[PDB]
Amino acid sequence: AIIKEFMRFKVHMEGSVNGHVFEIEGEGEGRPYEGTQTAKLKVTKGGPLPFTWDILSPQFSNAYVKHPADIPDYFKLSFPEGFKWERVMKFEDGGVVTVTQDSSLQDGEFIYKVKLRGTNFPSDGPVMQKKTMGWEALSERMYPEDGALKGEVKPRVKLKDGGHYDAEVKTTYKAKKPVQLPGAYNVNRKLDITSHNEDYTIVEQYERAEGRHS
Repeated sequence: AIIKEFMRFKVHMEGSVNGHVFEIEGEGEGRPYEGTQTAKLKVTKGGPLPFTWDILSPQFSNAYVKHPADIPDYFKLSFPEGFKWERVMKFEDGGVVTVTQDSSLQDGEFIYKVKLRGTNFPSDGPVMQKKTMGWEALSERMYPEDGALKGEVKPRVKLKDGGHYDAEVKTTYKAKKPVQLPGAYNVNRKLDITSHNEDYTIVEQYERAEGRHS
Protein backbone atom coordinates (compact mmCIF):
# COMPACT_ATOMS: atom_id res chain seq x y z
CA ALA A 1 0.00 0.00 0.00
CA ILE A 2 2.90 2.43 -0.55
CA ILE A 3 4.07 3.99 -3.80
CA LYS A 4 7.33 2.28 -4.69
CA GLU A 5 10.01 3.70 -7.04
CA PHE A 6 8.66 1.21 -9.67
CA MET A 7 4.90 0.61 -9.91
CA ARG A 8 2.63 -1.27 -12.33
CA PHE A 9 -0.89 -0.36 -13.23
CA LYS A 10 -3.85 -1.98 -14.88
CA VAL A 11 -6.45 -0.07 -16.81
CA HIS A 12 -9.87 -0.73 -18.32
CA MET A 13 -11.73 1.73 -20.52
CA GLU A 14 -15.38 1.52 -21.64
CA GLY A 15 -15.87 4.01 -24.47
CA SER A 16 -18.17 5.13 -27.23
CA VAL A 17 -17.06 7.65 -29.90
CA ASN A 18 -19.59 8.94 -32.43
CA GLY A 19 -21.63 5.82 -31.49
CA HIS A 20 -18.75 3.32 -31.95
CA VAL A 21 -18.73 1.18 -28.79
CA PHE A 22 -15.49 -0.35 -27.58
CA GLU A 23 -13.36 -1.44 -24.62
CA ILE A 24 -9.66 -1.31 -23.96
CA GLU A 25 -7.62 -3.19 -21.33
CA GLY A 26 -4.03 -2.31 -20.68
CA GLU A 27 -0.98 -2.89 -18.54
CA GLY A 28 1.26 -0.01 -17.55
CA GLU A 29 4.35 0.58 -15.53
CA GLY A 30 6.64 3.37 -14.62
CA ARG A 31 8.77 5.26 -12.11
CA PRO A 32 6.35 7.52 -10.23
CA TYR A 33 8.94 9.79 -8.63
CA GLU A 34 10.87 10.19 -11.88
CA GLY A 35 7.76 11.13 -13.94
CA THR A 36 8.11 8.38 -16.58
CA GLN A 37 5.66 5.69 -17.55
CA THR A 38 4.65 3.32 -20.35
CA ALA A 39 1.59 1.33 -21.20
CA LYS A 40 0.57 -1.46 -23.54
CA LEU A 41 -3.09 -1.21 -24.52
CA LYS A 42 -5.28 -3.73 -26.35
CA VAL A 43 -8.66 -2.99 -27.88
CA THR A 44 -10.60 -5.93 -26.44
CA LYS A 45 -14.13 -5.06 -27.75
CA GLY A 46 -15.06 -3.16 -30.87
CA GLY A 47 -11.70 -3.17 -32.70
CA PRO A 48 -10.60 -1.87 -35.06
CA LEU A 49 -11.66 1.61 -34.05
CA PRO A 50 -12.81 3.99 -36.80
CA PHE A 51 -11.05 7.00 -35.33
CA THR A 52 -7.65 8.15 -34.12
CA TRP A 53 -5.95 6.74 -31.06
CA ASP A 54 -4.88 10.26 -30.21
CA ILE A 55 -8.16 11.05 -28.45
CA LEU A 56 -7.73 7.96 -26.21
CA SER A 57 -4.04 8.23 -25.36
CA PRO A 58 -4.43 11.02 -22.71
CA GLN A 59 -6.92 8.87 -20.73
CA PHE A 60 -4.47 6.17 -19.84
CA SER A 61 -2.04 8.58 -14.86
CA ASN A 62 -0.96 11.48 -12.59
CA ALA A 63 0.56 9.31 -9.81
CA TYR A 64 3.61 9.24 -12.14
CA VAL A 65 4.37 12.88 -12.35
CA LYS A 66 7.65 14.08 -10.91
CA HIS A 67 6.90 16.84 -8.44
CA PRO A 68 9.25 19.36 -6.92
CA ALA A 69 10.27 18.42 -3.35
CA ASP A 70 8.45 21.42 -1.88
CA ILE A 71 5.06 21.04 -3.62
CA PRO A 72 2.40 18.77 -2.06
CA ASP A 73 1.86 15.89 -4.53
CA TYR A 74 -1.92 15.70 -4.47
CA PHE A 75 -1.99 12.52 -6.55
CA LYS A 76 0.56 10.62 -4.49
CA LEU A 77 -0.92 11.88 -1.17
CA SER A 78 -4.32 10.48 -2.16
CA PHE A 79 -3.11 6.84 -2.00
CA PRO A 80 -3.76 4.12 -1.13
CA GLU A 81 -7.44 5.07 -1.43
CA GLY A 82 -6.69 7.13 -4.55
CA PHE A 83 -8.57 9.80 -6.47
CA LYS A 84 -11.14 10.34 -9.18
CA TRP A 85 -11.04 12.66 -12.15
CA GLU A 86 -13.57 14.12 -14.58
CA ARG A 87 -12.43 15.63 -17.91
CA VAL A 88 -14.01 17.49 -20.80
CA MET A 89 -12.00 17.90 -24.08
CA LYS A 90 -13.62 20.35 -26.53
CA PHE A 91 -12.02 20.18 -29.96
CA GLU A 92 -12.00 23.06 -32.38
CA ASP A 93 -14.33 21.46 -34.90
CA GLY A 94 -17.05 20.71 -32.35
CA GLY A 95 -16.15 17.26 -31.23
CA VAL A 96 -16.43 16.69 -27.45
CA VAL A 97 -14.92 13.95 -25.31
CA THR A 98 -16.11 13.49 -21.69
CA VAL A 99 -14.14 11.16 -19.41
CA THR A 100 -14.57 9.92 -15.82
CA GLN A 101 -11.89 7.90 -14.12
CA ASP A 102 -11.25 6.13 -10.79
CA SER A 103 -7.73 5.43 -9.53
CA SER A 104 -6.91 3.18 -6.61
CA LEU A 105 -4.00 1.15 -5.23
CA GLN A 106 -4.85 -2.55 -4.70
CA ASP A 107 -2.35 -5.31 -3.94
CA GLY A 108 0.67 -3.26 -4.89
CA GLU A 109 -0.58 -1.99 -8.26
CA PHE A 110 -2.60 0.97 -9.40
CA ILE A 111 -6.05 0.08 -10.82
CA TYR A 112 -7.61 2.59 -13.27
CA LYS A 113 -11.20 2.44 -14.47
CA VAL A 114 -12.10 4.83 -17.31
CA LYS A 115 -15.41 5.72 -18.94
CA LEU A 116 -15.29 7.81 -22.13
CA ARG A 117 -17.91 9.29 -24.44
CA GLY A 118 -17.01 11.20 -27.66
CA THR A 119 -19.63 12.91 -29.75
CA ASN A 120 -20.09 15.37 -32.59
CA PHE A 121 -16.88 14.69 -34.46
CA PRO A 122 -17.44 15.61 -38.09
CA SER A 123 -17.40 12.44 -40.18
CA ASP A 124 -14.76 13.92 -42.51
CA GLY A 125 -12.72 15.61 -39.71
CA PRO A 126 -9.30 14.73 -38.50
CA VAL A 127 -10.38 12.39 -35.66
CA MET A 128 -12.73 10.18 -37.66
CA GLN A 129 -10.39 10.19 -40.67
CA LYS A 130 -7.21 9.35 -38.64
CA LYS A 131 -5.46 12.48 -39.85
CA THR A 132 -3.77 13.27 -36.58
CA MET A 133 -0.22 12.28 -35.71
CA GLY A 134 0.16 12.66 -31.99
CA TRP A 135 0.27 15.39 -29.31
CA GLU A 136 2.71 18.22 -29.08
CA ALA A 137 4.33 18.76 -25.69
CA LEU A 138 1.95 20.47 -23.36
CA SER A 139 1.91 22.39 -20.10
CA GLU A 140 -1.10 21.77 -17.83
CA ARG A 141 -1.77 24.51 -15.24
CA MET A 142 -2.96 22.92 -12.00
CA TYR A 143 -4.81 25.14 -9.52
CA PRO A 144 -6.81 24.50 -6.34
CA GLU A 145 -10.55 25.30 -6.35
CA ASP A 146 -13.48 24.33 -4.12
CA GLY A 147 -11.41 21.69 -2.34
CA ALA A 148 -10.32 19.97 -5.58
CA LEU A 149 -7.38 20.36 -7.96
CA LYS A 150 -8.25 21.58 -11.43
CA GLY A 151 -6.04 21.27 -14.49
CA GLU A 152 -6.34 23.14 -17.71
CA VAL A 153 -4.50 23.10 -20.97
CA LYS A 154 -4.99 23.87 -24.66
CA PRO A 155 -3.05 21.10 -26.29
CA ARG A 156 -2.50 20.52 -30.02
CA VAL A 157 -2.34 17.46 -32.15
CA LYS A 158 -0.16 17.39 -35.21
CA LEU A 159 -1.91 16.80 -38.63
CA LYS A 160 -0.51 14.51 -41.26
CA ASP A 161 -0.68 17.24 -44.00
CA GLY A 162 1.04 19.87 -41.84
CA GLY A 163 -1.61 21.62 -39.80
CA HIS A 164 -2.45 21.34 -36.13
CA TYR A 165 -5.84 20.52 -34.59
CA ASP A 166 -6.58 22.24 -31.30
CA ALA A 167 -8.42 21.32 -28.13
CA GLU A 168 -9.36 22.83 -24.77
CA VAL A 169 -9.00 20.31 -21.95
CA LYS A 170 -10.36 20.82 -18.45
CA THR A 171 -9.98 18.19 -15.72
CA THR A 172 -11.09 18.18 -12.06
CA TYR A 173 -9.05 15.82 -9.78
CA LYS A 174 -10.53 14.88 -6.40
CA ALA A 175 -8.87 12.78 -3.73
CA LYS A 176 -11.11 10.19 -2.11
CA LYS A 177 -10.07 11.42 1.36
CA PRO A 178 -9.19 14.99 2.26
CA VAL A 179 -5.53 15.65 1.35
CA GLN A 180 -3.40 18.77 1.35
CA LEU A 181 -3.87 20.90 -1.78
CA PRO A 182 -0.92 22.57 -3.41
CA GLY A 183 -0.73 26.14 -4.53
CA ALA A 184 -1.06 26.45 -8.31
CA TYR A 185 1.76 25.03 -10.43
CA ASN A 186 2.41 23.62 -13.94
CA VAL A 187 2.86 20.06 -15.26
CA ASN A 188 4.97 19.75 -18.42
CA ARG A 189 4.10 16.60 -20.33
CA LYS A 190 5.17 14.78 -23.52
CA LEU A 191 2.99 11.91 -24.56
CA ASP A 192 4.09 9.63 -27.43
CA ILE A 193 2.78 6.58 -29.16
CA THR A 194 5.90 4.37 -29.37
CA SER A 195 4.50 1.36 -31.26
CA HIS A 196 1.30 0.05 -32.72
CA ASN A 197 0.02 -2.65 -34.98
CA GLU A 198 -1.52 -1.79 -38.39
CA ASP A 199 -5.04 -1.21 -37.15
CA TYR A 200 -4.13 0.19 -33.71
CA THR A 201 -5.70 -2.62 -31.83
CA ILE A 202 -2.39 -3.06 -29.91
CA VAL A 203 -0.74 0.17 -28.94
CA GLU A 204 2.18 1.20 -26.73
CA GLN A 205 2.61 4.69 -25.38
CA TYR A 206 4.99 6.63 -23.16
CA GLU A 207 4.67 9.78 -21.08
CA ARG A 208 7.24 11.96 -19.36
CA ALA A 209 5.65 14.45 -16.95
CA GLU A 210 7.21 16.88 -14.52
CA GLY A 211 5.69 19.49 -12.21
CA ARG A 212 7.34 22.92 -11.86
CA HIS A 213 6.65 26.08 -9.92
CA SER A 214 4.91 28.68 -12.09
